[PDB]
Amino acid sequence: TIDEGLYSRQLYVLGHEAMKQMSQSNVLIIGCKGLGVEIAKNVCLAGVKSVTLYDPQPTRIEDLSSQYFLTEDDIGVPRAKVTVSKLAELNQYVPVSVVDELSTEYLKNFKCVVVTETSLTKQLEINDFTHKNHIAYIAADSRGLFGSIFCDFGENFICTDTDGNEPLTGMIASITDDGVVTMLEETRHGLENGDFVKFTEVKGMPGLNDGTPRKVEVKGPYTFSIGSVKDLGSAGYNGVFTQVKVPTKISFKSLRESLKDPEYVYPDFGKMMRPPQYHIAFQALSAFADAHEGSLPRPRNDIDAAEFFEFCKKIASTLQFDVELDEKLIKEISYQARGDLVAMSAFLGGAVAQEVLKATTSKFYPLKQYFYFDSLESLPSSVTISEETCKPRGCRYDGQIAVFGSEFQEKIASLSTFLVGAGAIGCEMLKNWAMMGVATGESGHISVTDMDSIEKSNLNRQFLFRPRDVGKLKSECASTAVSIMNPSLTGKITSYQERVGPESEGIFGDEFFEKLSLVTNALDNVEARMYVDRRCVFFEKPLLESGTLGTKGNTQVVVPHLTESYGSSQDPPEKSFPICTLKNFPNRIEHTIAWARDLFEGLFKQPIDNVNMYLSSPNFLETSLKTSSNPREVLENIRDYLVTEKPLSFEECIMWARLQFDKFFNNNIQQLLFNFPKDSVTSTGQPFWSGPKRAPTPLSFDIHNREHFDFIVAAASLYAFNYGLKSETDPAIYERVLAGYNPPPFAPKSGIANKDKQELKSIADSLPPPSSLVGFRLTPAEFEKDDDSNHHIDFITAASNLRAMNYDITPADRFKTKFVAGKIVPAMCTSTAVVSGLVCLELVKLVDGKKKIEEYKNGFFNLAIGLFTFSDPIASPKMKVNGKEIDKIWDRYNLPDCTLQELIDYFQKEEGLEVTMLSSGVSLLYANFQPPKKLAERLPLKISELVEQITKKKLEPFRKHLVLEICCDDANGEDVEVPFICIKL
Amino acid sequence: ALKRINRELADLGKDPPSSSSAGPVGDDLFHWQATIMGPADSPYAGGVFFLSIHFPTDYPFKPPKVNFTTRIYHPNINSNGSICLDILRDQWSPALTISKVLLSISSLLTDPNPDDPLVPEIAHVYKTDRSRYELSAREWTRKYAIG
Ligand SMILES: Nc1ncnc2c1ncn2[C@@H]1O[C@H](COP(=O)(O)OP(=O)(O)OP(=O)(O)O)[C@@H](O)[C@H]1O
Ligand SMILES: [Mg+2]
Ligand SMILES: [Mg+2]
Repeated sequence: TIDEGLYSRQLYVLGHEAMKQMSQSNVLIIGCKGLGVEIAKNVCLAGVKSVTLYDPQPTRIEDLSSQYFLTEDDIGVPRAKVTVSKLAELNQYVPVSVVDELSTEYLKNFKCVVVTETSLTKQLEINDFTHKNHIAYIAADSRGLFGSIFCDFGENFICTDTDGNEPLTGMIASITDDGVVTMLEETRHGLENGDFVKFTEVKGMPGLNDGTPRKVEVKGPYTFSIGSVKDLGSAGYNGVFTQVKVPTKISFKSLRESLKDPEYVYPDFGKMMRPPQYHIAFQALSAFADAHEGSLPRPRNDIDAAEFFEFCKKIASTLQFDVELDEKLIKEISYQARGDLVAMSAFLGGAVAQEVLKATTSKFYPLKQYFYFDSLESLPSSVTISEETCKPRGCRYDGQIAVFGSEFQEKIASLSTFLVGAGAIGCEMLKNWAMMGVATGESGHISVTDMDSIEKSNLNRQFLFRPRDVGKLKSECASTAVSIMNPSLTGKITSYQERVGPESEGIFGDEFFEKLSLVTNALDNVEARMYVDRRCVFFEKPLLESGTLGTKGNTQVVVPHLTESYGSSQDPPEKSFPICTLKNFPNRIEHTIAWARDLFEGLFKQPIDNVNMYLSSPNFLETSLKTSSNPREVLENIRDYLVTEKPLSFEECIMWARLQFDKFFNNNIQQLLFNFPKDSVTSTGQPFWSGPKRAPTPLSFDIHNREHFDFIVAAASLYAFNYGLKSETDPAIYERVLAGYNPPPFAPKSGIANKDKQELKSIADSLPPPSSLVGFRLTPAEFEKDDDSNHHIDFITAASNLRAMNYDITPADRFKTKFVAGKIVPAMCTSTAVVSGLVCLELVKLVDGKKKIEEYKNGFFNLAIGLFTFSDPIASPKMKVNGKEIDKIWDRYNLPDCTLQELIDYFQKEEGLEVTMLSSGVSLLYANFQPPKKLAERLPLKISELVEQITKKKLEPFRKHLVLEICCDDANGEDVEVPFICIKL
Repeated sequence: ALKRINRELADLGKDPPSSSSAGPVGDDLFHWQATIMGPADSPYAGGVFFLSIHFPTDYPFKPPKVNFTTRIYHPNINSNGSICLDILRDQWSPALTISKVLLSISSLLTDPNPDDPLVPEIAHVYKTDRSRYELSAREWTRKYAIG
């Protein structure tokens, strides 16, 4: 009974079984500070059975540094009581409660236990009980710019899926008697040594078709080995192999045992000697807190740092750690002991929430066991950080002042950012900015733009939106929510509803972009990302890109004159199947789904567009006759949808649906088998219907079958919608009408002057004149995946399943059909939190104005295997132009609005280059091979006038510059790249 | 985008294809109208075939859309002009030029591939009765590719 209308995007990552097992697990959370509240929010959005909170300490002002459910009116009230009320509204299926006192036996009521902001002795006491009773125990800690995660899921944890990937499957060319299995041409299986596979549909070796998994010995990118198959047969031809994923057993250790001899997880290989330092440092922090009534070292205090270092030495000696302590790093940990950042809190909360989901669902590979992380590269160096500057001021930003100081706080408070999009990443970014105090100063400002509207499925990962806000604009709701979180941002946020693209340059013009400080992208498509990147490159503003895909995520930072732009990097694009594969010879369900989508477009969308355009354009037929690729097809569609087969009731729609079933699933297959019989052979003598090509078989219409009836119902409903008729769903009428249908005979045809124009004219004149039909319009069917009452995905699923039945392919349910046809991108709340945390850790680097390139880190991570990696950004390439150093990306030529001849002369005399091609937008303004008449007509004109003449559109009043792409040759004719030109109108 | 398009255009201009001639439509760089000359050792001899090439906005990271305009009787070309070439659907890489595409299409015209056809009826005619395929191809290339 999973509510697929709410967990639609998450179920593509986890699955039905995982969520079914997750909806029966209880989670206890000890500590309700920023990290605790983040973990609770992520878990509540995930969909666990219930969440319990325990934090009876009274609220303080500094706690608001990373808590977004606490307000300044809540000082003196326990955090759990004032947090449960606001946590209960995130998800309606997940009750949230509060417990005043914690008893050891009570821990048996929960499936997972998360511990934050607790002393080491209490953690040991809890773990000593949660280990021997088989309870997952996750301990998290956040100190300034440092974080620690510890996981313990018992001594007999069972991991069903260790990587989260789909099983590898492939086709087989030949199998030798020595067990050497060979793939098809240019086909890589991707297996690894030790994997288990099973074979099916193997001809000549039936024994391998039993289904028992066998070992894999990788011998090359195209072949592998399974052992000895001497008994089963001699040689095997064709077949399909599929990987089998087996459960694994993972054994952890208790906290007491792992303190002495831990097992680290390294988040970065450039600094491998640090985690041993952090292991001592955090224990020393806990000991110091125990030795000062729970008081952590004061920020940037020398005496407390010395005492903490003495404790570190004592602990290192006690545990017989043969590691030399790094004094600088340990004292840095001491200085930032009272820090509380929202970015680190979000990062660790996402990580720990993912660990909780792993523990509850017994899925994905967990951390084993310690995970120590630091982002010390984010510490400002352009401001004075000392004990005086980092002391608290009795304000809500104490947790951040204790790390960065008051001067950097003032620098943040005067930011002028621009956030593109208001999705999940946008909501998280806005929350982080509100907590950090971005643009709370006099000169600050925030701009958020997004044109989409809130839907039901967006509430799962976008915590700023509530069910009462379904149907409204995202930007306004997000701005209101973040103004509620931080009252100081009232009037400092502007929310637009404009799509960022070529048509919005009248609002996001030079004046708007000349006052910004940085641009942060929260988009989900490549075109808008590239456009924003081009705008940032032109205006020279720092850019923050972030992307997620299921459990994977990446973050990139673009810095002017330092690093390359987003468009200089390429990602693997989507794979589009060959037309011959989709049209005639499919061999996978994706081919059938694509064919069904094309059929839907060709049956319910394009003909209606042609009919509507015919009745509007007075000269449509003449234009189509000499412009459209297939005028005959357009004429036939118009005739059929206007006069020949215009329905007058729903019964005629049912008859048409039956006729289309016959046309597409019974007749074309007969034609194909008449052209290529099942016993036909290729040119080399091999059978034609072998390997990737599967022999089809025509379908006979049986009303009692579920799939045939589903196709009929969906097609009839869509046709009635197109013609604006009244549809019905009672099977009685369908069974009554379809009984009295006489199938027209069909026999495949073997085949064996300029009158075509006459025939087309005869078809055209048969159409009624447009004047006769005034106000008669047909409704095109616009594909919408999220609506379940329009029969779109139903029709696609029915058609795909029927075509799969044609070719003996495994049919797919509505869930996978919606996933494939709709291009749905899997998404998670934890990944969004992690990417937001990383981006906000890069933001403080950008604000400080760091100049070196080794201080920035592009980040990548995969939460399925607990993988985190950080690398330096790629430096922008340099080049030699006229014996000078030119930056390839961030350099341009600034010129007035001079004539084209003057521009050529300037490039010839200054740069010593001969201009050969000059373009702007999508037009070719000037080229070296154009006829001399055209150039002589265009040479004495200014650039603005030339663009106006070529593009046939006047320059808008708001336009103030032109971007020209110029390719020029040197004196010897050798091509040399040059930066673009910025003509100033 | 524009830079790569013009580099390919200049390479075509400097190096004469001698069997093809690709040029932009009007003054638009994202729409070309190329021409292909019928191979000598093929039924399509003495014919001129026009192709429309639409460069996607993400070029060269996405394959161009090449569609025949002159009707041709070929097993791997349907009535819409779509061409069955591996380098245009999923094997496209940002390292192939328009001259390479035109050479590939010319090679396809030189010898069709009926084992994986796009028009089953023409493929069947080609496989069974070669003379009828030759006659039909000559008739089509005389009716459409000439004049
Ligand atoms: N060119 C653009 N200009 C402005 N906002 C954009 C642009 N392209 C996308 N967006 C916005 O970026 C946000 C992307 O967030 P997200 O993809 O998570 O949401 P969604 O597309 O509505 O949801 P889903 O992908 O789950 O169906 C959406 O608000 C979308 O409206
Ligand atoms: Mg949406
Ligand atoms: Mg989206």
